Amino acid sequence: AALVIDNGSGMCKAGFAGDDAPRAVFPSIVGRPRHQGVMVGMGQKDSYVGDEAQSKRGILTLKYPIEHGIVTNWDDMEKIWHHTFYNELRVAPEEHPVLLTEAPLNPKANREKMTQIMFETFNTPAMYVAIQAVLSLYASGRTTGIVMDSGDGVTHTVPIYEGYALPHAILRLDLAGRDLTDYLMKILTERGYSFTTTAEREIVRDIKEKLCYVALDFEQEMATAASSSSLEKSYELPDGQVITIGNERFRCPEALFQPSFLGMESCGIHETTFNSIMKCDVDIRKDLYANTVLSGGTTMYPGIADRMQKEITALAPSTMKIKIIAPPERKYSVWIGGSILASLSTFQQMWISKQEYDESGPSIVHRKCF
Amino acid sequence: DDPIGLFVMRPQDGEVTVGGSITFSARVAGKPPVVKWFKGKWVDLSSKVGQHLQLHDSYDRASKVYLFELHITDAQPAFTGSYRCEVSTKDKFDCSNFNLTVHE
Amino acid sequence: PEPGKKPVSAFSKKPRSVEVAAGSPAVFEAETERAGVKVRWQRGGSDISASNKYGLATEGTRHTLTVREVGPADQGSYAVIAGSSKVKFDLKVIE
Repeated sequence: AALVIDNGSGMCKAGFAGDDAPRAVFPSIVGRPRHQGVMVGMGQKDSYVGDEAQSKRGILTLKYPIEHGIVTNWDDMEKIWHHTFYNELRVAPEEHPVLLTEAPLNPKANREKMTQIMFETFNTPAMYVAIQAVLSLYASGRTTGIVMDSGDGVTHTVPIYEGYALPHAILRLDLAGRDLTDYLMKILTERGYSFTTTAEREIVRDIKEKLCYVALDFEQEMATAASSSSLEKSYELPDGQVITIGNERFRCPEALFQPSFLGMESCGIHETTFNSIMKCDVDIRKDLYANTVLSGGTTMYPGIADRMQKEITALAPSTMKIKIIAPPERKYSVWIGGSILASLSTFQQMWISKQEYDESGPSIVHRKCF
Repeated sequence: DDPIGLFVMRPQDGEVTVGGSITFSARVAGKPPVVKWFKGKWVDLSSKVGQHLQLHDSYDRASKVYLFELHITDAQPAFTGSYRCEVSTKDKFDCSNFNLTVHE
Repeated sequence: PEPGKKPVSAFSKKPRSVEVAAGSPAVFEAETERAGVKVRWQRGGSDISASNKYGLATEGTRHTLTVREVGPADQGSYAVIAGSSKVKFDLKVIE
């Protein structure tokens, strides 16, 4: 077998190769006691990791080990990894190779240190760092195309032709589901409800995942939001307090489409996909438009594909028909690509060995893989 | 004898109790010189900075000597080993070897 | 001659040889003498674990190995190691 772990903002996915559903899903958070406690009988427990933190969320000051795909504190990550291998997985790192998934144009230190911790702190014969765009492609079952990867962390585009790569053509987009959550909390304040706490930050995210849906057109529903009958729903908090929202919930997903609300110069996801295609040669452009693949945490809401199809078809040349495939459970699709990738026999030869790391150094990651 | 680097004083071997703190230092004689700390020949301590290991640098004007300190706190078995201190100067390069031991 | 007594064993009950037809499911039941220990499984060529092409079920101090991939090339020897103690069994394949 093999072990596949998804790391990089908000959640940590732990599981076993050979399964299309991981054993352990929990947030990547570490909780410390903000308030000193003067009592007798407590073990004090000055360190909480995982879902336990979620229950004791008010007293604990949550800290995210990973920010923007970059880990601020290395030992917090070690506790998370320890927690995944030993508690939910109930497996030994020694038994199998471990696969980690990483986004394109990510800084060198994250690849070098992450491998370094895996080689030194968790002794394993070999490990490999994979890229989300290539794994999604294998899941798709196509050897040629352009992959749009938007999920936890940073949205990226990576076109490929017959297995040959085009580094110049690869584009990084600063949009993510987590970013939308920050947008959402920011939008709530104007209505008179304010959330400035990490603990309650998740609660708005929970709201966004099921309450929010994608409108056929943003402008027409917002216009019709002046008199909201069915546009407003009541959500129940752990607190027991009641929150009612309207046009506010559908304008959250919109920000990916219209970054101007976020306050950034960079164009939305449909314009960026177009930009990536323009960089590529005209001959290979024709199958790039029909092979667009959507995957990630923020791609969950229905109708995203329908809006993208019309926007891409309108902006793009009419020379070729535009087809976008967005199957359900796309949130865990990246993880799924990793579990299948580890499964292949050929792949096992390709893993970066402990012996190789010590003999040459961290700089060989680029050398071994593109 | 041996060639002269800028370490006026080479780091010394240290002994530390469990959960304690230990300080190692090196002096450089007179822009400011760059100091690197290593675990073994090829492992850099600066990339291992966290709760367990801290780095600090100080300057004394009167002696034109720079004090470089390695701070280790709440020491664990995994940190037992050989550490190498390297100081680079505008015209010369030099290094020293010292060991960190933690028991219990 | 052979030694008088074996080294401390970690298996309470030794997995015993079973026979299965090609494509027929196969289950091997092995029990350890101590709970809290992980038991690795190995085939006459490569290691066996809970992954596609294989299935491992564990509960408490009971380990079950299920192979659905077993066929004519699966004839040989199966080895299972629970901590300090190693024990093996023979899998027979019927044509």
